[PDB]
Amino acid sequence: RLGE
Amino acid sequence: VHKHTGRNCGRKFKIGEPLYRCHECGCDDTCVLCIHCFNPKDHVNHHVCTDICTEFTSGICDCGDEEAWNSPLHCKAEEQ
Ligand SMILES: [Zn+2]
Ligand SMILES: [Zn+2]
Ligand SMILES: [Zn+2]
Repeated sequence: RLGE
Repeated sequence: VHKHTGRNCGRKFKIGEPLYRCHECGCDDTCVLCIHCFNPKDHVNHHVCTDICTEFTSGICDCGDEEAWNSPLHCKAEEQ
């Protein structure tokens, strides 16, 4: 996943 | 080289690296694919957006993680  | 048969890809993105999202295929907005994994033949008439990993952004390619995708994927790195 991609986040932050 | 980028083959990950039998497991997830899990490549952690670096600053400036491109990534892929598909509106149809991703379970949510956070589901992403690296360039070595994204296969155009999986998303023929889908809505795909390319993004770039920034300083303010972090994470990993979900190719091979079935929880992340509404449809089975066919990894580009698998192709000869
Ligand atoms: Zn990948
Ligand atoms: Zn892959
Ligand atoms: Zn798709």
